[PDB]
Amino acid sequence: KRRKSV
Amino acid sequence: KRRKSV
Amino acid sequence: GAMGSMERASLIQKAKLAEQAERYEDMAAFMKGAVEKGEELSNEERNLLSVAYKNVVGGQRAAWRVLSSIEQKSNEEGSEEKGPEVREYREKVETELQGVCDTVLGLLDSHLIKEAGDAESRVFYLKMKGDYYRYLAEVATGDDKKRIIDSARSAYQEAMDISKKEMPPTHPIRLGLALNFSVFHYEIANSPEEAISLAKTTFDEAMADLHTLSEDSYKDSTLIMQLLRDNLTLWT
Amino acid sequence: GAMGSMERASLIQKAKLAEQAERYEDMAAFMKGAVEKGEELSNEERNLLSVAYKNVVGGQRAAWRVLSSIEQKSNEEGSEEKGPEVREYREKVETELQGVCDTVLGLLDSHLIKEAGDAESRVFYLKMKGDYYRYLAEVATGDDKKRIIDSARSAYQEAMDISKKEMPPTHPIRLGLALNFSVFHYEIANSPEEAISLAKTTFDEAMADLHTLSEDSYKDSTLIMQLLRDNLTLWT
Ligand SMILES: COC[C@H]1CC[C@@H]2/C1=C\[C@]1(C)C(=C(C(C)C)C[C@@H]1O)[C@@H](O)[C@H](O)[C@@H]2C
Ligand SMILES: COC[C@H]1CC[C@@H]2/C1=C\[C@]1(C)C(=C(C(C)C)C[C@@H]1O)[C@@H](O)[C@H](O)[C@@H]2C
Ligand SMILES: [Mg+2]
Ligand SMILES: [Mg+2]
Ligand SMILES: [Mg+2]
Ligand SMILES: [Mg+2]
Ligand SMILES: [Mg+2]
Ligand SMILES: [Mg+2]
Repeated sequence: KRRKSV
Repeated sequence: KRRKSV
Repeated sequence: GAMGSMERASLIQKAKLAEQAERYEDMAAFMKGAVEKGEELSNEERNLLSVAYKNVVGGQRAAWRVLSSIEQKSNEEGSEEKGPEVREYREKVETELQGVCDTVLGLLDSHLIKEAGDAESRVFYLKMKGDYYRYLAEVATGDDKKRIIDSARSAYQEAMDISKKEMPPTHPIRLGLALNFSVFHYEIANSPEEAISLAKTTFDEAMADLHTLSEDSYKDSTLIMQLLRDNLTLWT
Repeated sequence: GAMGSMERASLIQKAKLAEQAERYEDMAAFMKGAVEKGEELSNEERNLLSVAYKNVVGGQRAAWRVLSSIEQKSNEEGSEEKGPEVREYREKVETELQGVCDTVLGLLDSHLIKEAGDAESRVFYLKMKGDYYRYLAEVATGDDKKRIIDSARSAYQEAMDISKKEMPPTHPIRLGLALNFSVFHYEIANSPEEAISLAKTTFDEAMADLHTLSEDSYKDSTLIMQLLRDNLTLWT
């Protein structure tokens, strides 16, 4: 759903 | 698991 | 002081936004500013006040319990001495928690309780006064612990007595008060029997009054009655 | 200033406790105090610093997006004028968010970056510098928005160049930098093609290096590679 960042 | 309060 | 220059209605509007944003510290400060306007709160404003502090203090309590458990494990036979940090940091969290409880109890005493003449407002505020003395009791260990507990007990008891005279057995505030007073019995006053009897009698009396309700009131009351049932299941 | 009188090791010990308690604001203040001791951070301390601010700022970003969406809906044709509160409260949250980003960027510039000579420290700090300029860019609307974006780009680019020369394609920091730089391309610099190419090339180069790893390193790298894959799936 929401793009991933880390 | 943990008793309920409100 | 800090919300002194904002309109009451603006602080209310902002508390609702902060709720939506899950910014409960903000929500709580906005509602404190709204109470400090000196006017009585409506039903919906009382709910905003209680949800804001409930969430703030609920986060502090959970943190304090994580830290208390660590602290206790460090005091066990065979544990390596890791110095004072756990105890210091638990004390910091604990002090901030006590400050929140004192602030809520301060708003109640100045001057929400004394101007609350309807059952639904007065029982609501006395329940909150019992809750915040109860959160105080959860962390109390000194000379005043008995007085803290009895202040929780007394506030819940006056709320119970008014709710029994003035509200139907199914009223959500009556039901939530009894749920919390029964938790107080169970884990603060070391009276698990009273805790169980109160939750049982409360549940049973609510059941027999369900028939008087609309479908929406039914939903509201049974939601709380399930929390009473969950506790009875856990405790028996 | 505020953590000036606490031992470095105590602040570290307390950051780890605050993490356990999910008290990320506390965790972040403890790690700020630890950085301000002036000594370089170890690998594990860099991770504590980054997790603390990541969580603090991640809560503010989520709140800002809830509030920005409300604000935008209030500016739609046919909406009732509800005055300035939504915009005021969004601006408050936004200002606090910018303050956190400025504080992290301040720690990086004074003096983490300049003393970081190993690849793993220097790429880690430059990635964080790109991240915090990126969070700045997410809320920027004025005269400096282009410069903010380019500061994010430049920091990510120098991190990329060092990571490509000095680290294996599977290194978690190299992988996390590329994930975030690809997000920057996609939603900040309006370059979805660059975003996709970067995530794809990064994933593919990591795949071909998996064979060099132990089982634990394998686990660490594939965990990040999946986040690259999740983005490619969403974006294509
Ligand atoms: C002072 O103690 C307030 C506490 C007593 C029971 C319940 C309370 C709080 C909030 C505001 C509500 C619920 C739910 C049961 C929906 C959880 C919310 O925290 C209201 O909807 C209920 O009508 C009711 C007032
Ligand atoms: C500066 O950007 C740091 C960011 C780049 C990738 C990843 C980062 C943060 C943290 C500390 C880790 C993970 C997971 C992948 C476990 C999420 C955590 O936030 C570390 O375990 C990784 O080794 C690695 C350093
Ligand atoms: Mg006015
Ligand atoms: Mg030993
Ligand atoms: Mg009155
Ligand atoms: Mg020292
Ligand atoms: Mg209209
Ligand atoms: Mg060095």
